[PDB]
Amino acid sequence: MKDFTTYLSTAPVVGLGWAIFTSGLLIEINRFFPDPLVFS
Amino acid sequence: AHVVKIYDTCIGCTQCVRACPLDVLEMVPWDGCKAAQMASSPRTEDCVGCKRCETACPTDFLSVRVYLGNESTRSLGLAY
Amino acid sequence: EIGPKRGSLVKVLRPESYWYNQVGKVVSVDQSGIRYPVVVRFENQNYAGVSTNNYALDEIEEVK
Amino acid sequence: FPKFSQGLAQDPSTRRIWYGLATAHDFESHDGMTEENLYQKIFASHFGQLAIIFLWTSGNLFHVAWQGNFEQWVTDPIHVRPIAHAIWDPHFGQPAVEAFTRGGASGPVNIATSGVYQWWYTIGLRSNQELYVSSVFLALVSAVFLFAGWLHLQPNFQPSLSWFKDAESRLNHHLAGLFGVSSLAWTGHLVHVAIPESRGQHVGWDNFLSVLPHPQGLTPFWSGNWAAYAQNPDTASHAFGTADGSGTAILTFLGGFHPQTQSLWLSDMAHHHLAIAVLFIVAGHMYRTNFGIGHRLEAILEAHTPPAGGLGAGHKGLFHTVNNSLHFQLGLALASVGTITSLVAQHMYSLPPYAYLAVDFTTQASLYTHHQYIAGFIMCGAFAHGAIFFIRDYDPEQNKGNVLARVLDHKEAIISHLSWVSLFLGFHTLGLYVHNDVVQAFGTPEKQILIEPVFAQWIQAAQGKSLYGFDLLLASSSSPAYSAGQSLWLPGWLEAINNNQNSLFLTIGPGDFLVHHAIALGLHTTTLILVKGALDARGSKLMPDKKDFGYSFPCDGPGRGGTCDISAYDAFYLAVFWMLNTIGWVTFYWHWKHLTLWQGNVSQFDESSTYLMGWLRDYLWLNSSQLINGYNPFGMNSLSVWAWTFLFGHLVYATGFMFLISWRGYWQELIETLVWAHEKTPLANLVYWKDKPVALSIVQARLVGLAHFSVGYIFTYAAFLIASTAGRFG
Amino acid sequence: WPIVGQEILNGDVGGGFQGIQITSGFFQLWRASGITSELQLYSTAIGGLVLAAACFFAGWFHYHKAAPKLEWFQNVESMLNHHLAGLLGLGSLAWAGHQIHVSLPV
Amino acid sequence: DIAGLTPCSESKAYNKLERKELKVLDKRLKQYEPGSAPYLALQATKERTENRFKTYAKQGLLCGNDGLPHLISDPGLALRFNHAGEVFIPTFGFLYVAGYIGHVGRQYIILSKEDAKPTDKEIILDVPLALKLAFQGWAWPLASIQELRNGSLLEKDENITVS
Amino acid sequence: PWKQPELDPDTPSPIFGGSTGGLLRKAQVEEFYVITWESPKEQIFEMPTGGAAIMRKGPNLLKFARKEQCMALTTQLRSKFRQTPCFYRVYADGKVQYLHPKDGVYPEKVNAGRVGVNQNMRSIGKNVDPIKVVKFTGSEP
Ligand code: CLA
Ligand code: CLA
Ligand code: CLA
Ligand code: CLA
Ligand code: CLA
Ligand code: CLA
Ligand SMILES: CC1=C(C/C=C(\C)CCC[C@H](C)CCC[C@H](C)CCCC(C)C)C(=O)c2ccccc2C1=O
Ligand code: SF4
Ligand code: SF4
Repeated sequence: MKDFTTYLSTAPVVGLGWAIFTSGLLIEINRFFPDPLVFS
Repeated sequence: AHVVKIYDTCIGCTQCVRACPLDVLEMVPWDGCKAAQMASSPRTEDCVGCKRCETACPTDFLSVRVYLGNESTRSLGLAY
Repeated sequence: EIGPKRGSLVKVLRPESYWYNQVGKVVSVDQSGIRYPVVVRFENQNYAGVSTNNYALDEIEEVK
Repeated sequence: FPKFSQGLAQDPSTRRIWYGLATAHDFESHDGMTEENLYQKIFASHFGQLAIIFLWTSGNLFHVAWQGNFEQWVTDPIHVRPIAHAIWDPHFGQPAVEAFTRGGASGPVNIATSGVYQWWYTIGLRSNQELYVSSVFLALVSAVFLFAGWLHLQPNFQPSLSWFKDAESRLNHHLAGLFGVSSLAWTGHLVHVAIPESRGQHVGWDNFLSVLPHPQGLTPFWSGNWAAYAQNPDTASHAFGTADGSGTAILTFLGGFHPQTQSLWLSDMAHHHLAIAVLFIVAGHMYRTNFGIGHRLEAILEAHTPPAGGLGAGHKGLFHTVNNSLHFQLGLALASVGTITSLVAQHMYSLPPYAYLAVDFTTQASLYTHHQYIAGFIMCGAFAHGAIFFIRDYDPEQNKGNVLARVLDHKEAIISHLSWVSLFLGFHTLGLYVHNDVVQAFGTPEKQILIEPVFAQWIQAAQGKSLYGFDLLLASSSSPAYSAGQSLWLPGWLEAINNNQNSLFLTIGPGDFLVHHAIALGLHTTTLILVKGALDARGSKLMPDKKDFGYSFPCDGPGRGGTCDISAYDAFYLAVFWMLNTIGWVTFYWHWKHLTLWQGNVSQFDESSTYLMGWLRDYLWLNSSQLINGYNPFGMNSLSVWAWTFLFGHLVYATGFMFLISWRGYWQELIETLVWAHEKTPLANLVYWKDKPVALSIVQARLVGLAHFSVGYIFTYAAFLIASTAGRFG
Repeated sequence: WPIVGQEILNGDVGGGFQGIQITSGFFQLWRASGITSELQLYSTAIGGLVLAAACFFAGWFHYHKAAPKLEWFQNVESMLNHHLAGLLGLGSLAWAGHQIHVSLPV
Repeated sequence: DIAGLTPCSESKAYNKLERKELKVLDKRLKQYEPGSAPYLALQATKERTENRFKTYAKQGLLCGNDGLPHLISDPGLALRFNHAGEVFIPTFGFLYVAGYIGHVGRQYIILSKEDAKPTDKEIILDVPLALKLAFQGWAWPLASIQELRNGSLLEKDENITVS
Repeated sequence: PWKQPELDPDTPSPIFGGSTGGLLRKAQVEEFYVITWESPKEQIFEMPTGGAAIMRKGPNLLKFARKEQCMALTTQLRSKFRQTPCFYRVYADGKVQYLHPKDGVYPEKVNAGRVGVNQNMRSIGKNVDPIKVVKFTGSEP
């Protein structure tokens, strides 16, 4: 398990979790309060 | 007709001599290094300007440099 | 003793070198009158892949 | 064959022939050279380029007078098309001569695009006889210069080195005589000849002594009443040829354009080149030359050293650096000439100086594009020739502590900041274009990020444009800047700038905003590619001694991870691609914004230039309809020559991709195989080459492929620019 | 899905349905065989996942647990007979059966 | 108003563009049945489109002769004429986020280089440390001026040069 | 060596059917190279130009058009079969020159007789700028 967690700490995997967060956050930020252009 | 100059930083590795195919580099004794060897370039008329030697040199910067210049039949590697 | 101490870090002053104004460990020093006795080892590689090079007394100075 | 170089002559291959041409006019590297013989060979060669210029101009005059319609054009300048030179191609067919004979002339012809008809007509040429007389004049002047390049090379008449390195005398003679007196005389021509020719009077060598330019003569000039020459200017209802609506003025400050010929007033341009003559003669008497008075150049540079030491020693040591380095002097001249060439492009389309040029839509384009393309080529040379200075003619110990060494010391900061500007400009410009490409595509054209260029509209309001409503000083009647120059220039200037049917300060929108930002990205990155090749010319960490090798070399080998395209020549090589890309955008933006103006539908550019598909749909694909149908299977129009050239460019551009992508090693093994066949064949083996065949060198291919690349990048657009604009006639 | 823009891609294809128009020819392939309902496609998908895991399991088994020797690989003559008769021969004979009993009667 | 631009509420082309974009959906809506899912999808797009246009008008945007909204960048005109949310306020929002990425990556680089084998820490990250710094960077401007005023931000001629 | 070995132009060659990588018109006109070596048994080796050939027990001789073609073969024989080849240079005039083991000892081993050539007594870099030698040839010499 120590080696599995180490594999998960590689660059390709940590980047995959980052991408799901940033993309998931932005798509969710467009789904709610739809299509923003001016900021109030 | 290329130019091959070796500088003061040689350490007598002989890797330049083993690499260059055309036998343009040989080892000569010297008192400057631990190995008591230094390179030389007696026959540059046979230099094809491949520049493999410079790659062999394992110093911070090259103690062997092949300054390209005027061409010839032997330098251009022409079988014809 | 002729030169810096074993295991001592020093800063390089060759303008030609990849390691210029950079620090490296002194691996050894020869006291037989050689022009470039001081052997130095760095962690970072150069462009070729070599991490050591023999420098001179005047070309090296104290760290930082 | 190269006598100037023995090293290449001993070469047995074809590399001798190629390198013999390219190193021909590089006098420094020649064998047995001397600094004194260098300047003399240059001085003689510079006479040559004059000889080709004056002959090239003589050829246009003759070929126009003999074959053109200059006499017919002046009578109806708007409708009649000019004629450049006739055609004799025996490979034509009968439909082609019937199509290419569109002009009034009998045989087929080529319609002109330069604009020389509008220029010659303005300065007072109204006959073909006067062009014949002129073509002889320049051909004589051309022969005189050839005789001088030979004469000033002889044992006698051979200038010494001290004569060349006399900067103070060259400035005074060239600023006062070449610039000033020439500008003074051109005013003498506009007054004594051209303005009369506009107002009907025929002035020539027969009658220029008897005819007065002004009724009063010179008595106002001596008395001091210099305002008498500006009393009765030409009226608005004035035909450019006849005396209807004429005046007596020769020097005036009306400002603005002439109504009929949308062009600058001749009396203004006459007044212009006069004042330029005065400043330039005054500036000519500045430096010291064989008399006690005058400034010295070296004393000035040594003095302008700031005390605190922000620049160290300052400008010390630079005089001997500039005066002895020819590459330094050449970079500054190209830098200055390159920039000026862009001004000529930017200031002519907005301020037409010639008669009936605003109406000739095809002619305005070509001239603007030709000057802009040359601007980039000249600018690239200034850096490149600036990089050679650092290798050959730079001495660090002499130039120690000065501005030139202090720049070269911290170059890592300059190249870093330049890179950041290009990255930020490139990422944001591409992003805005993409964001609008998509959001248009999903049917929502209101979600676009359209930012108004407020800072530029602030200027046009501060220069007379009342559309935006900023109400700045010169758009406000109460301000003093409106009060001053109210009697002089503003009534004519305010009328033109506020007119939205001319190219003087066109309306700006958010589409013009993105195009300007895209340009900035190209200009900053192009400089970064060049600046790097200059500052890192002396050395890099990968190659601490580039200076020992030269400006142009292959590479330092596959060692140290790879050193292909390090030399400063390879930086110039890569910048030309960007240069063409930058001028392309600059020129694509000029053409479309003007087509929409000429077609009347300005809304085409404002709405569609905000997203990239508009550029591909509305500008490229749409205006390439009449052109592509130049030779149809049914028939052929007069635009067939342009469609043929259209493809000719598309092809030459692709052939360069071979020399760029495919390198040498694939080919030399191939030529070795053909050599085997030529010797083993029974009868062909009897024939044997004198020089051995080998593939082209590495640096040669970079050059050759760039030529095939740039020629296609010019011949393609020139056809598209002329055909699109000529077929619509608007 | 329905996000910013995007939905317009779900064009009016026809059949009480809107989506991206494909150009793979799967629909004509599934009709050449006897396929009238969607239930036949679901099973066909679950079979692939079952066989695919078997394939993946095999690669771990044939390498990590029980891996053949070089002698097994050099039995090239054996491979040709099994690949020709077994895979291409019976494979084609099998398909004929399905076409005769399903692809033709449907 | 400013720069000869009309507000989007008063513009005619702005409403013309609304009537156009809705007409496309109404024509597309005629094909399908009322209670079907394609009908619900298009009605939602109709609802979003009607909301996009009214919100941009309510926000005091400026529409040109073409009928599309334009943005203003100078903070003086933005604040004077109430157009600050367009560009001037988006600039501060981004800089806080951009600085956060820099202050975080700079700290992970410095701290891993204080230990043995920093090369391995780049390809194989210390995720507990990276998350710690990522949640400690909310006040990145304070630390920067703290590090600038102190002098431990910049290095001093201990860097490699080339000549 | 003790003495330069003169060329024996009549020695048996390897068993090689022939190829197209052989000699061209340059060889008869300008120069060509020949290599000699002595093998203890009959073996197979790769030629630089072409394919495989069979050596012969005893002396062997080849003819090549380039020095690299010859030295490429020495590196193969010295490594694979551990032999000691020696090759010459033959001009069109018939003159012969003994090249590679010119001292008898291979260049990668020192010998007292050798004298240094093209030896600069300075560090790389640390040399004058091109401006100092602007009007004659050479910054490195
Ligand atoms: C006042 C103008 C001026 C002057 C006096 C010089 C003078 C010189 N330049 Mg310079 N240069 C200039 C402008 C100028 N240049 C500009 C504007 C640029 C930017 C493009 C350059 C770029 C430049 C480079 C990059 C180099 C020089 C070099 C040189 C030196 C001579 C090289 C030589 O003999 O080449 C002779 C070369 C030729 C005869 C070949 C030119 C062939 C051209 C490219 C083909 C053109 C296409 C074809 C004809 C099109 C036909 C159309 C077809 C359809 C029919 C000499 C000091 C060289 C130098 O100093 O080396 C150290 C050098 O490397 N110059
Ligand atoms: C910038 C100066 C300048 C320029 C470019 C022109 C240009 C022109 N003039 Mg003009 N002119 C000028 C000044 C100038 N003028 C001045 C100051 C006057 C007042 C006297 C006139 C009075 C005048 C008249 C009255 C006429 C012209 C005409 C002409 C046209 C034809 C000239 C021709 O074919 O050569 C013909 C040349 C000669 C007959 C001999 C010229 C003798 C001078 C002194 C030689 C100068 C050579 C000069 C030094 C060359 C430079 C190279 C140098 C190194 C050798 C041409 C557009 C004629 C025309 O039809 O225009 C509409 C015409 O009839 N001009
Ligand atoms: C439109 C661009 C272009 C053109 C014209 C060519 C042309 C050619 N390529 Mg390239 N190729 C290209 C793009 C192009 N390629 C690019 C960008 C790449 C990069 C991958 C490659 C990579 C490449 C490789 C690696 C090789 C080729 C080969 C060839 C040659 C094949 C022999 C042949 O068919 O010639 C026939 C002649 C023509 C096709 C020219 C057609 C135009 C007409 C016929 C010429 C008219 C002449 C005219 C009448 C005379 C006027 C004289 C005038 C001075 C008066 C040929 C010359 C092969 C080769 O050279 O070996 C055989 C080779 O192996 N190509
Ligand atoms: C395989 C088919 C093919 C190919 C390979 C080409 C290739 C080429 N065409 Mg072409 N063309 C084709 C088909 C093809 N065409 C067809 C079918 C037509 C219609 C019949 C045309 C009509 C056409 C025209 C009218 C023109 C070309 C041009 C060109 C050349 C421009 C290359 C370049 O990099 O310039 C530079 C590329 C650009 C500047 C970008 C392309 C246009 C962009 C979208 C404009 C954006 C400008 C603006 C500032 C935004 C960019 C900024 C950015 C930061 C976002 C190029 C070699 C042009 C040319 O001759 O070269 C000068 C030219 O004017 N083509
Ligand atoms: C990345 C590679 C690739 C991809 C993405 C695709 C994608 C596609 N293929 Mg294709 N195919 C490929 C490679 C690829 N193919 C190659 C290299 C071949 C040469 C053998 C074929 C032969 C092929 C055929 C004959 C057909 C497709 C079809 C299709 C389409 C339907 C997919 C499907 O499941 O049909 C499934 C296919 C079948 C049910 C019939 C397969 C019959 C072949 C002949 C079986 C041969 C297998 C055999 C054991 C392997 C060769 C033996 C060896 C000795 C050569 C689809 C768009 C079908 C189509 O057109 O769609 C409508 C179609 O008929 N493919
Ligand atoms: C902490 C990481 C980091 C930091 C603090 C910086 C900081 C800086 N960079 Mg930079 N850079 C980085 C990573 C970083 N960079 C990476 C990974 C690359 C390779 C793509 C580059 C490539 C690069 C170039 C080409 C340039 C800079 C430049 C600059 C300077 C101006 C800002 C800029 O526009 O850069 C550009 C910004 C980018 C290219 C985006 C970088 C990619 C992401 C957004 C950042 C990486 C964050 C990291 C992966 C997260 C790790 C966090 C950790 C806890 C796990 C600036 C001081 C410019 C300069 O020289 O200054 C004058 C410049 O020209 N950088
Ligand atoms: C095709 C090709 C060759 C070989 C091309 C050759 C040998 C063609 C040159 C010789 C022909 C006969 C000249 C053709 C004539 C020209 C059309 C006109 C030349 C005009 C000048 C005399 C001014 C290279 O040597 C080469 C080298 C490096 C990178 C790429 C390449 C490359 O792509
Ligand atoms: S250039 Fe090539 S052949 Fe000549 S000495 Fe160097 S490596 Fe050997
Ligand atoms: S230019 Fe060619 S030979 Fe030189 S390093 Fe690059 S790929 Fe290798």
